[PDB]
Amino acid sequence: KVVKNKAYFKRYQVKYRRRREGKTDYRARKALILQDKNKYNAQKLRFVVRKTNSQVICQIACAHIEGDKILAEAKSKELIRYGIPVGLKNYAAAYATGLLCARRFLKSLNLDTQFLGVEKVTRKPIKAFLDVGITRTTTGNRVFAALKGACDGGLNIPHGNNRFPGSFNPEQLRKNILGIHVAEYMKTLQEEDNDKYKTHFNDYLKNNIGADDIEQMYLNAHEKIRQNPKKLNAKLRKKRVKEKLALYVELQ
Amino acid sequence: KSRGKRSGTRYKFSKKFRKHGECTANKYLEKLNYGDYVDIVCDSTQQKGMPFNYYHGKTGKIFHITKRGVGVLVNKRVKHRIEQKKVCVRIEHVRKSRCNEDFLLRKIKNAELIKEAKLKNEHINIKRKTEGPKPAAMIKVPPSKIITIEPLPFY
Amino acid sequence: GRRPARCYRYCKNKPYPKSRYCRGVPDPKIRIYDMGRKKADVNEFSGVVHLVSYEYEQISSEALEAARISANKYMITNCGKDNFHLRVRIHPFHVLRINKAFGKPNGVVARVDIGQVLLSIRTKENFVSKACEALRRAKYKFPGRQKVFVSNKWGFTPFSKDEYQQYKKKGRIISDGVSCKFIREKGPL
Amino acid sequence: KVVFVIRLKGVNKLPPKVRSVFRLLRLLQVHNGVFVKVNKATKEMLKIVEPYVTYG
Amino acid sequence: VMREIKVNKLVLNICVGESGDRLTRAARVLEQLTEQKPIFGKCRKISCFVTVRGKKALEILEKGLKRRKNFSDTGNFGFGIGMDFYVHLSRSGYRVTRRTRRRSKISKTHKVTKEDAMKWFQTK
RNA sequence: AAGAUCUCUCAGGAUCGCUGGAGUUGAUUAAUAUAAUUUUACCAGGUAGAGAUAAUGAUUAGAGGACAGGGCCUUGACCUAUUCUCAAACUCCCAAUAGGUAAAAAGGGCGAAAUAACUCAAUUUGUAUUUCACUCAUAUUAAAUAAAAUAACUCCAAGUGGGC
RNA sequence: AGAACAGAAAUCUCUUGUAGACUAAAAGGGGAAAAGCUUGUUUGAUUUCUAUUUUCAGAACAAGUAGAAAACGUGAAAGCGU
RNA sequence: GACUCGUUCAUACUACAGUGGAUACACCAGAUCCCAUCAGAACUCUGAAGUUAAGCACUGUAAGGCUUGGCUAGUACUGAGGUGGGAGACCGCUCGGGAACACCAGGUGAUGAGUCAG
Repeated sequence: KVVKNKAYFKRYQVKYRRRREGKTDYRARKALILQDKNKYNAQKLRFVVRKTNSQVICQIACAHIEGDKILAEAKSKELIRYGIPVGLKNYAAAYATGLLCARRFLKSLNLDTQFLGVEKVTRKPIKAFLDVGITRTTTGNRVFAALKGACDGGLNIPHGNNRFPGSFNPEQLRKNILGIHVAEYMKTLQEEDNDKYKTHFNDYLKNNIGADDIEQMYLNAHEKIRQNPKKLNAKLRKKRVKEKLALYVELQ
Repeated sequence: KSRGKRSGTRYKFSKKFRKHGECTANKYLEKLNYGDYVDIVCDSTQQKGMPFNYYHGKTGKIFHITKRGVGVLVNKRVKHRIEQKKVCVRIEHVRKSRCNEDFLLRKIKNAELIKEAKLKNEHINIKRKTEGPKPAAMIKVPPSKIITIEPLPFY
Repeated sequence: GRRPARCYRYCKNKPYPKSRYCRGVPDPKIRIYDMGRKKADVNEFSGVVHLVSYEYEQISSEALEAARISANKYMITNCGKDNFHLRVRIHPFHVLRINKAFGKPNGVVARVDIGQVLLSIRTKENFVSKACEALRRAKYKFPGRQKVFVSNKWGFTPFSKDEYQQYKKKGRIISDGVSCKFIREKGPL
Repeated sequence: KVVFVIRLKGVNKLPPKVRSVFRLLRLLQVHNGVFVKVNKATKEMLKIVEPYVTYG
Repeated sequence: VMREIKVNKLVLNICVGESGDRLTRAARVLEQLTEQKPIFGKCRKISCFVTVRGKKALEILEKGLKRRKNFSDTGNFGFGIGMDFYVHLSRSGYRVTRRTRRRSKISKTHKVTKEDAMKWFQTK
């Protein structure tokens, strides 16, 4: 039979618009939202990170019945203002992006001077919870870098070490947030071939950042950021049908 | 013969057409304070905290709250006597009631109206109207617009 | 063999159909259903008569079969097989059960409500009295009260004869086997 | 606005709601009369006991 | 234009339908033919295959060459030689079906079609 | 009263129910408690009904189409739009009746101040309690109506548990 | 709808696929980024104690529901697991 | 204009079309490392060479569906009354309450919080 029967439309129940679109999980969201119900006005602030192809977006979110309120929000293309012009999709960039969001949030609260957090790379603070945001929580994913930046900033988001590189290497994490592997790949590609090196990291070449310089630039920026955060109608359609019908009768 | 836990619940606990699928996320946010009134409406997208048949469609005061549980004082008719029963349910089935809200709204509206009236020393019947008989009135009907009727013949 | 049938004039007890729970029923007596010139176009005929229920009668499956055979034979003797179609417009579907504890299945039956057609004849205008007479012969084979009627419809349609002609005139009505499809002006051609 | 209601019917064989309404209405002994304030609520209660009372 | 029909997947099947060894030998033949490890069927292991992409796939297709009737409706095809072949074709944007955030249907006028696929095969 | 639960139990018994006496408490202030009642709010429903072209199961017919047997053709199957009649143990939809919760003073308001080992990031972020304030209808009574307190409640005990 | 052997079944591929599958077992409920299927890690199928629901005398057992005090299991984490 | 989080959970769907891409989304470029496999397809990571073709947005269709409203119909049904009618089956009256499918007409979204770009 024809599967796209009238009956098939008629029975159908759609899944929720955001799930249908594919942005949200819902199962994760419902679990994430709920606080223990005898607690009152504890709103369980989520640190939401979504990784768009261009750039990673970090927001502080609070669930309410007429929809989520965002308190602080940062996008990777702000790092340009802080001296990083390039690499805005990168892991390094994501660590920076997270950190920027946390500092701006604290500044808004006026608790920037209350907690200056972790200096460089190795009362109780305000608390938040990392969002998965539909990407797999596979080891070395970008969200964990963002989480680390937030944490190093000042926010307390409980975490394991498991999904940083290796099953633990803190030195590798330090290299990675600095960007040392990206530089290594640049050196490696240049050694391999000059055409491939220039064609690939073309924007980097234009801006004029040597591989060696990337860590310095990111470090300088990182230090700077911590210091200083039309429709028709029925009568009309009726007409349109009449006109179309007359023309169709003549035409063929 | 048998009378087990979900006995005779077929159509009652089943969802309406196009209303299958998990409890909406928003629904966990709703506020419950002690002594708030609360309906007990069964679901079946959740299995834990499902209440026995009788407390479907009943409504009572919240007396106790846990991590996801809510204690509800419900009246039950047992032969010659109502007695109070503490039904522990989970949040998915407990729904914030509206019956209370009518009275609460009335209090707010009354308070404002009373304050203004009393300030002017204008005596006032704040209590509910409770629809009286229809008062007398004078009505213009055009003598050309009136229609006259008869019962129809049979066919 | 069968019960004498004075038992079943009263149609109390719930319906109770041939079904997965019940199983095991003997066959319905009537498998014939419609008869006559069954393939005839809606254009050819235009007269229609009905034999219509009034009691709330049960109607035996065997009685129904007999009534149908009687009706048919009367038309065939009178106007022959070019000129009508006899459509039984009821069915048995309810099981009756008897003892030799709870009963065992034994027969099937039809349970019409008041004011429902039992037997319908589609035919040509010259032959409507003949068809009426056939239905009149049929009525003596049913329990309970029934009246014979004729209609102002084209027969096997919702439409009145005049309406049918009017629609046919302005091309809004398509003959589609048995009866007629009304054009409702929807989507592309 | 007002309605005088006269009861018409014995004590025996009375439905339980009807008996309750009668008690509130205040017509017990079988030819008892009382005035009742027409409203909505009173009229509905009166409707329940209707086959047992004349009024006007 | 951007609408270029290309190979999207190449799948190579060998089935003996029986127990090990002969199945293993087939897998070794497949492996030698192209490097990637085979994977196997069921239990009512029964059969073997491997998938290919890119330059490797093009080489296998090219050796394959040495008919109009038997293309799919959907715009894919295979042929027989012992060994079986199936060639899966698409324009780019095939990613829209599988990419995890947005998984969704490609447009009808962007699906391959039989006639275009045949025309490409003669052309190639 | 001939209900109910348990019973080597079905002619019994126990224990509840339903009854009398005794007593206290409370009312005795046209009242608040309260009511086999309605009202206004507010719910919860899936039975009568209704449906088959909404799903599942039945179930009678033809019409128009692009796969199987035989010689454009025949029997079809198979589709597509239709059609006749249907279901305690089918359900898109769905009454009436019946049922629940609501209708303020030991309370509620909007404030302050206290207290805690709880809460929260938060000695003030809440919670909850407590203490003070200010003040809510009441000369018909925060909707009617009420031989509405002849009420509550406790004790001791009866008969009854074949019914129609 | 396609692809040696290859047929109605064999595997492989693409398209269509709101459940027509599967969910230990009756039958009814419930379930599609799962409750299903596949994979990883595990043993909370733990100890102690309440408030209680069902039948009901508002006794018992039994089967649950909601917690608490422990100790843990898993997950990145919220969580979830008696 | 666009985005991120959402809300109502089909007026939001589906099917076939057209129209749109400053910045944005995206497709798209690549595989050294983290990572992931049968397969860089996915996933992950690293890019920014191309492109509106798709996704996506917007609009269209005597569209299907969904959704309001009429109309079906005071029909079906029903609470209470009746020393009513009917041999029976069942059916009226008095005080009340009152549907459904089909059909026909309209409609095809609305919106909270935060951000970027002229």
